[PDB]
Amino acid sequence: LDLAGPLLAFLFRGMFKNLLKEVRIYAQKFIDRGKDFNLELAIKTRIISDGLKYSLATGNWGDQKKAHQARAGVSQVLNRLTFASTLSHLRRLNSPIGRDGKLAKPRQLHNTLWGMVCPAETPEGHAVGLVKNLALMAYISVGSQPSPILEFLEEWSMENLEEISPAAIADATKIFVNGCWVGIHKDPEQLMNTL
Amino acid sequence: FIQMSVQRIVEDAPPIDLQAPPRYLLKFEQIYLSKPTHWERDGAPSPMMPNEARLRNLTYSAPLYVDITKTVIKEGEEQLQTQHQKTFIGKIPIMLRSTYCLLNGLTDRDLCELNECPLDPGGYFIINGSEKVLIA
Amino acid sequence: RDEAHKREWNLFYQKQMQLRKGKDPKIEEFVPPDENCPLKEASSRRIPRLTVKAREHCLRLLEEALSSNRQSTRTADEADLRAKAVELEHETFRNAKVANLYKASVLKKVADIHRASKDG
DNA sequence: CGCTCTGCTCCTTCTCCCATCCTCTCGATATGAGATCAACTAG
RNA sequence: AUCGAGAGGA
DNA sequence: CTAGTTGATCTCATATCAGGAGAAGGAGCAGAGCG
Repeated sequence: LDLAGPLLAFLFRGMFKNLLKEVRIYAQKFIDRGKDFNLELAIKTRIISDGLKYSLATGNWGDQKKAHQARAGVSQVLNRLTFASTLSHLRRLNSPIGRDGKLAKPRQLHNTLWGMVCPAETPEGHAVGLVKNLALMAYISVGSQPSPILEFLEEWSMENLEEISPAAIADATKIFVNGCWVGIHKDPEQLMNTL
Repeated sequence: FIQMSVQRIVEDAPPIDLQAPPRYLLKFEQIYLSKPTHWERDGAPSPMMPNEARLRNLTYSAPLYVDITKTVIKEGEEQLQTQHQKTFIGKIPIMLRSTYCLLNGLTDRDLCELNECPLDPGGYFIINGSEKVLIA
Repeated sequence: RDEAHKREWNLFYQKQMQLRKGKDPKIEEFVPPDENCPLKEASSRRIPRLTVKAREHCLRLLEEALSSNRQSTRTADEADLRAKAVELEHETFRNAKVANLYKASVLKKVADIHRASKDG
């Protein structure tokens, strides 16, 4: 689930790259003549300011020029009909599948929603099953660096992938950290207990 | 996003080297963030309260600054490294009741003094006076 | 699809057979049966690549099977043995149309007669 | 037996379509000089 | 006013 | 007749992934049929 953080990070990465590009162009058109340049005039703060403002104001997550390409419906206007409406709106989840599709599978209530997503709250119209709401005690992780975990695993009896020979993989336990196969272990039970 | 993602994005950006001979570096190193504020035409730095942003149709945003180092090398590897501190690069809309909102850690009495509802949960932005919520 | 693959497979097959077959078919002339042959229609060439001598050997096996059946059941007449064996061989030739199938049918008949003899 | 004439299936392209009606909010989206002509505007 | 978007109603 | 005034009009000049379905074309092979 991409919350406000990652979405704004995507937008800001794009905007900062554009800002650097504009600074590059402005500096080039000055250094082509030998004369120095003032980076104060090379920085278009409007780039970041207006990009973030536009994306939050219209809900089109992307550049204003590629509005047709951008996904819409992000950044909706907060509902204030009643307090429960506001609370529900602040805990809303969206599947970008596309309401036009007629396959029932993505709209079905999967078993794994237990305790994570409310099984009752969902719009009854064209978006049934695609717009969801968090269960009361559900939480979404913000992420953390795996470096301490990798250091501990190395300190433990885990063997790096380059060192071990391929013959030792068969009976050992592969260890994945954030999808990276980082080594193997011979005593998975004790390792799980320790972790 | 404010604590880590912005700085990580800025640092991950490759420095730009330009050729016309003289060469430039233009490296960004660290970022600063102020609290939401409004400047009138006189330039007095007043704090923008969320209710004022709602009523005057303002954007509740904070200015973002970054330190920039510029170096120039022409001949004989002479280093002209110069630094521009607190360079303004844009404004970041601030989510209400977050760590960097003016309402952070205010008592119910303080919130009512600001014409804010204590029961208001926050978690949204004010863009041109309009309350905006990001859908996961 | 499957029809396209069936024709392509056939194209792959015939050329391999040609590679595995002689430029010209060394036709081994059909051996004419001896006048003492007790095989009905011994001069027929209905079943390709089948020799009269093979039919004689099969009839000999049938004779042995019939002898076993007789000695187990104590059959009285002997001329019936030869006539019955010849009739069985002729029936097998009339039914089958390929050498291997003919031999398999004859062996099946031999097994049937052996089982009947075992039964008594 | 070379060469042509279909013709047969098959893969590729491409173009079309995807209920009705209704409410609301919200964001974005020059100027004059000279020439020509024609109507006067009178002599 | 136009366009688009979104949220809704039956 | 016959020159002078009055308006309109044109030119020119000045900077700086979780569609699908069907119909039309072309492709390559396969064979038939006749010189």
